[PDB]
Amino acid sequence: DAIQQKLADLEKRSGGRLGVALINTADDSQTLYRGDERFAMCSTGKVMAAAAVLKQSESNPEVVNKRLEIKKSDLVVWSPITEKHLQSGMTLAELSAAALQYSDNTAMNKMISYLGGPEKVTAFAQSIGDVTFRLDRTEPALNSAIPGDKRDTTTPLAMAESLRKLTLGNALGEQQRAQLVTWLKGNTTGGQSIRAGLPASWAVGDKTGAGDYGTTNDIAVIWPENHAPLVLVTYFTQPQQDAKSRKEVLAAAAKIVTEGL
Repeated sequence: DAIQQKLADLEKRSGGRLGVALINTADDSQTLYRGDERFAMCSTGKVMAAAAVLKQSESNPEVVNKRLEIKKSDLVVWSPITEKHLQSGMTLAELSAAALQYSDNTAMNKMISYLGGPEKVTAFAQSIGDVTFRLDRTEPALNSAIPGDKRDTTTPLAMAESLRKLTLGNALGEQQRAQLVTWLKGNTTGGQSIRAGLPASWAVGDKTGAGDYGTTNDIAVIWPENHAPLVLVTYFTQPQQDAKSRKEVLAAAAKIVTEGL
Protein backbone atom coordinates (compact mmCIF):
# COMPACT_ATOMS: atom_id res chain seq x y z
CA ASP A 1 0.00 0.00 0.00
CA ALA A 2 0.90 3.68 -0.20
CA ILE A 3 0.23 3.67 3.56
CA GLN A 4 2.82 0.92 4.15
CA GLN A 5 5.36 2.79 1.98
CA LYS A 6 4.66 6.19 3.60
CA LEU A 7 5.22 4.72 7.08
CA ALA A 8 8.43 3.02 5.95
CA ASP A 9 9.53 6.38 4.53
CA LEU A 10 8.60 8.26 7.77
CA GLU A 11 10.61 5.62 9.68
CA LYS A 12 13.69 5.99 7.45
CA ARG A 13 13.56 9.82 7.59
CA SER A 14 13.22 9.88 11.39
CA GLY A 15 16.34 7.74 11.98
CA GLY A 16 14.53 5.25 14.22
CA ARG A 17 12.11 2.35 14.51
CA LEU A 18 8.38 3.01 14.20
CA GLY A 19 5.54 0.77 15.38
CA VAL A 20 1.87 1.39 14.52
CA ALA A 21 -1.44 -0.35 15.10
CA LEU A 22 -4.69 1.26 14.06
CA ILE A 23 -7.93 -0.56 14.73
CA ASN A 24 -11.06 0.78 13.03
CA THR A 25 -14.11 -0.39 15.06
CA ALA A 26 -16.45 0.39 12.13
CA ASP A 27 -15.36 -2.84 10.43
CA ASP A 28 -12.52 -4.20 12.66
CA SER A 29 -9.94 -3.50 9.94
CA GLN A 30 -6.35 -3.05 11.11
CA THR A 31 -3.49 -0.99 9.71
CA LEU A 32 -0.18 -2.26 11.09
CA TYR A 33 3.47 -1.41 10.83
CA ARG A 34 6.00 -3.51 12.80
CA GLY A 35 2.74 -4.35 14.62
CA ASP A 36 4.19 -7.56 16.09
CA GLU A 37 7.58 -6.14 17.16
CA ARG A 38 8.31 -5.32 20.82
CA PHE A 39 8.86 -1.70 21.94
CA ALA A 40 9.41 -0.27 25.42
CA MET A 41 6.06 1.02 26.67
CA CYS A 42 7.42 3.62 29.06
CA SER A 43 4.50 5.54 30.67
CA THR A 44 1.91 4.03 28.27
CA GLY A 45 2.12 1.09 30.72
CA LYS A 46 0.27 3.29 33.27
CA VAL A 47 -2.99 2.56 31.46
CA MET A 48 -2.74 -1.18 32.24
CA ALA A 49 -1.95 -0.46 35.91
CA ALA A 50 -4.94 1.90 36.27
CA ALA A 51 -7.20 -0.68 34.59
CA ALA A 52 -5.95 -3.38 36.97
CA VAL A 53 -6.88 -1.18 39.95
CA LEU A 54 -10.32 -0.49 38.37
CA LYS A 55 -10.86 -4.23 37.93
CA GLN A 56 -10.03 -5.04 41.56
CA SER A 57 -12.52 -2.30 42.53
CA GLU A 58 -15.39 -4.20 40.79
CA SER A 59 -15.50 -6.79 43.61
CA ASN A 60 -13.57 -5.07 46.47
CA PRO A 61 -15.30 -1.96 47.98
CA GLU A 62 -12.05 -0.79 49.67
CA VAL A 63 -10.13 0.14 46.50
CA VAL A 64 -11.03 3.37 44.64
CA ASN A 65 -11.44 5.51 47.77
CA LYS A 66 -8.84 3.72 49.89
CA ARG A 67 -6.38 6.40 51.09
CA LEU A 68 -2.65 5.77 50.76
CA GLU A 69 0.16 7.59 52.54
CA ILE A 70 2.80 9.19 50.36
CA LYS A 71 6.18 9.21 52.15
CA LYS A 72 8.86 11.71 51.13
CA SER A 73 11.00 8.63 50.46
CA ASP A 74 8.32 7.36 48.00
CA LEU A 75 8.95 10.26 45.62
CA VAL A 76 10.75 9.69 42.32
CA VAL A 77 11.38 11.99 39.33
CA TRP A 78 8.36 13.28 37.34
CA SER A 79 5.86 13.21 40.23
CA PRO A 80 4.17 16.67 39.97
CA ILE A 81 0.96 15.58 41.75
CA THR A 82 2.07 13.13 44.46
CA GLU A 83 4.84 15.54 45.59
CA LYS A 84 2.11 18.00 46.63
CA HIS A 85 0.17 15.48 48.78
CA LEU A 86 2.64 14.30 51.44
CA GLN A 87 0.35 15.55 54.24
CA SER A 88 -3.01 14.70 52.67
CA GLY A 89 -2.20 11.31 51.19
CA MET A 90 -4.12 10.20 48.09
CA THR A 91 -6.85 7.71 47.17
CA LEU A 92 -6.21 4.95 44.61
CA ALA A 93 -8.59 6.77 42.20
CA GLU A 94 -6.64 10.01 42.70
CA LEU A 95 -3.34 8.18 42.16
CA SER A 96 -4.71 6.49 39.02
CA ALA A 97 -5.86 9.90 37.69
CA ALA A 98 -2.45 11.46 38.48
CA ALA A 99 -0.61 8.59 36.77
CA LEU A 100 -2.79 8.84 33.64
CA GLN A 101 -3.26 12.58 33.32
CA TYR A 102 0.07 13.94 34.57
CA SER A 103 2.15 10.79 34.04
CA ASP A 104 2.99 10.89 37.75
CA ASN A 105 5.69 8.27 38.38
CA THR A 106 5.28 8.01 42.16
CA ALA A 107 1.52 7.52 41.57
CA MET A 108 2.30 4.58 39.27
CA ASN A 109 4.66 3.08 41.89
CA LYS A 110 1.99 3.32 44.60
CA MET A 111 -0.46 1.58 42.28
CA ILE A 112 2.07 -1.16 41.38
CA SER A 113 2.83 -1.67 45.09
CA TYR A 114 -0.84 -1.80 46.04
CA LEU A 115 -1.54 -4.41 43.31
CA GLY A 116 1.34 -6.58 44.56
CA GLY A 117 4.23 -5.70 42.23
CA PRO A 118 5.02 -5.43 38.48
CA GLU A 119 4.11 -9.12 37.87
CA LYS A 120 0.55 -8.42 39.07
CA VAL A 121 0.09 -5.89 36.28
CA THR A 122 1.30 -8.52 33.79
CA ALA A 123 -1.21 -10.94 35.38
CA PHE A 124 -4.02 -8.45 34.83
CA ALA A 125 -3.01 -8.11 31.15
CA GLN A 126 -2.97 -11.94 30.89
CA SER A 127 -6.48 -12.06 32.44
CA ILE A 128 -7.84 -9.90 29.59
CA GLY A 129 -6.20 -12.09 26.91
CA ASP A 130 -3.08 -9.99 26.38
CA VAL A 131 -0.28 -12.55 26.23
CA THR A 132 2.31 -10.00 25.08
CA PHE A 133 2.36 -7.14 27.60
CA ARG A 134 5.04 -7.42 30.27
CA LEU A 135 5.80 -5.13 33.18
CA ASP A 136 9.08 -5.98 34.84
CA ARG A 137 10.25 -2.90 36.73
CA THR A 138 9.01 0.20 38.56
CA GLU A 139 9.38 3.93 37.78
CA PRO A 140 11.67 5.36 36.54
CA ALA A 141 13.74 2.20 35.84
CA LEU A 142 11.22 0.91 33.29
CA ASN A 143 12.12 3.82 30.94
CA SER A 144 15.61 2.50 30.05
CA ALA A 145 14.24 1.37 26.63
CA ILE A 146 17.46 -0.45 25.73
CA PRO A 147 17.15 -1.73 22.14
CA GLY A 148 16.60 -5.52 22.15
CA ASP A 149 15.65 -5.58 25.85
CA LYS A 150 12.23 -7.33 26.30
CA ARG A 151 11.68 -5.80 29.78
CA ASP A 152 8.62 -3.54 30.06
CA THR A 153 7.69 -4.04 26.43
CA THR A 154 4.68 -4.87 24.29
CA THR A 155 3.78 -4.86 20.61
CA PRO A 156 1.79 -2.05 18.96
CA LEU A 157 -0.98 -4.52 18.00
CA ALA A 158 -1.19 -6.15 21.44
CA MET A 159 -1.46 -2.70 23.05
CA ALA A 160 -4.16 -1.59 20.58
CA GLU A 161 -6.18 -4.78 21.10
CA SER A 162 -5.93 -4.33 24.90
CA LEU A 163 -6.79 -0.61 24.79
CA ARG A 164 -9.86 -1.55 22.76
CA LYS A 165 -10.92 -4.24 25.26
CA LEU A 166 -10.46 -1.82 28.17
CA THR A 167 -12.10 1.34 26.80
CA LEU A 168 -14.70 -0.08 24.40
CA GLY A 169 -14.98 -3.80 25.11
CA ASN A 170 -15.77 -6.14 27.99
CA ALA A 171 -12.52 -6.16 30.04
CA LEU A 172 -14.06 -3.81 32.66
CA GLY A 173 -17.62 -3.30 33.93
CA GLU A 174 -19.45 -0.28 32.49
CA GLN A 175 -18.77 1.97 35.48
CA GLN A 176 -15.02 1.23 35.37
CA ARG A 177 -14.73 1.37 31.58
CA ALA A 178 -16.42 4.76 31.64
CA GLN A 179 -14.05 5.93 34.39
CA LEU A 180 -10.95 4.90 32.44
CA VAL A 181 -12.23 6.71 29.34
CA THR A 182 -12.92 9.89 31.39
CA TRP A 183 -9.38 9.76 32.77
CA LEU A 184 -7.85 9.31 29.31
CA LYS A 185 -9.93 12.17 27.88
CA GLY A 186 -8.51 14.40 30.64
CA ASN A 187 -4.86 13.63 29.77
CA THR A 188 -2.75 16.82 30.03
CA THR A 189 0.41 15.61 28.25
CA GLY A 190 -0.79 14.54 24.78
CA GLY A 191 -1.25 17.73 22.75
CA GLN A 192 1.81 17.30 20.52
CA SER A 193 1.52 13.56 19.90
CA ILE A 194 -1.34 11.54 18.30
CA ARG A 195 -3.92 14.37 18.78
CA ALA A 196 -1.74 16.74 16.73
CA GLY A 197 -2.15 14.49 13.66
CA LEU A 198 -5.93 14.13 13.89
CA PRO A 199 -8.93 16.26 12.80
CA ALA A 200 -10.34 18.73 15.36
CA SER A 201 -13.75 16.97 15.16
CA TRP A 202 -12.26 13.77 16.58
CA ALA A 203 -12.36 13.56 20.39
CA VAL A 204 -9.29 11.88 21.93
CA GLY A 205 -8.37 10.11 25.13
CA ASP A 206 -4.68 9.16 25.22
CA LYS A 207 -1.60 8.26 27.25
CA THR A 208 1.89 9.29 26.22
CA GLY A 209 5.20 7.70 27.14
CA ALA A 210 8.78 8.93 26.93
CA GLY A 211 11.99 7.14 27.73
CA ASP A 212 15.67 6.77 27.06
CA TYR A 213 16.82 6.12 23.49
CA GLY A 214 14.52 8.98 22.45
CA THR A 215 11.57 6.70 23.02
CA THR A 216 8.36 8.58 22.22
CA ASN A 217 5.03 6.81 22.53
CA ASP A 218 1.31 7.49 22.48
CA ILE A 219 -1.80 5.32 22.66
CA ALA A 220 -5.26 6.72 21.93
CA VAL A 221 -8.94 6.00 21.67
CA ILE A 222 -10.49 8.27 19.08
CA TRP A 223 -14.15 9.28 18.82
CA PRO A 224 -15.14 10.97 15.56
CA GLU A 225 -18.23 13.19 15.53
CA ASN A 226 -19.91 11.19 12.75
CA HIS A 227 -18.10 7.81 12.57
CA ALA A 228 -17.30 4.81 14.81
CA PRO A 229 -14.32 4.95 17.22
CA LEU A 230 -10.70 4.11 16.33
CA VAL A 231 -7.92 2.80 18.55
CA LEU A 232 -4.41 3.89 17.65
CA VAL A 233 -1.00 3.01 19.07
CA THR A 234 2.16 4.82 17.84
CA TYR A 235 5.53 3.75 19.24
CA PHE A 236 8.89 5.19 18.27
CA THR A 237 12.45 4.59 19.45
CA GLN A 238 15.94 5.50 18.30
CA PRO A 239 19.46 3.93 18.28
CA GLN A 240 21.19 6.55 20.49
CA GLN A 241 20.61 6.47 24.30
CA ASP A 242 20.54 10.28 24.58
CA ALA A 243 18.21 10.86 21.58
CA LYS A 244 15.64 13.66 21.94
CA SER A 245 11.89 12.96 21.98
CA ARG A 246 10.23 13.12 18.56
CA LYS A 247 6.53 13.67 19.21
CA GLU A 248 6.08 15.04 15.68
CA VAL A 249 6.84 11.56 14.33
CA LEU A 250 3.80 10.19 16.17
CA ALA A 251 1.56 12.97 14.89
CA ALA A 252 2.80 12.34 11.32
CA ALA A 253 2.26 8.59 11.68
CA ALA A 254 -1.28 9.17 13.06
CA LYS A 255 -1.95 11.40 10.06
CA ILE A 256 -0.68 8.81 7.53
CA VAL A 257 -2.82 5.98 8.93
CA THR A 258 -6.06 8.01 9.42
CA GLU A 259 -5.80 10.27 6.34
CA GLY A 260 -8.29 8.26 4.23
CA LEU A 261 -10.81 8.51 7.13
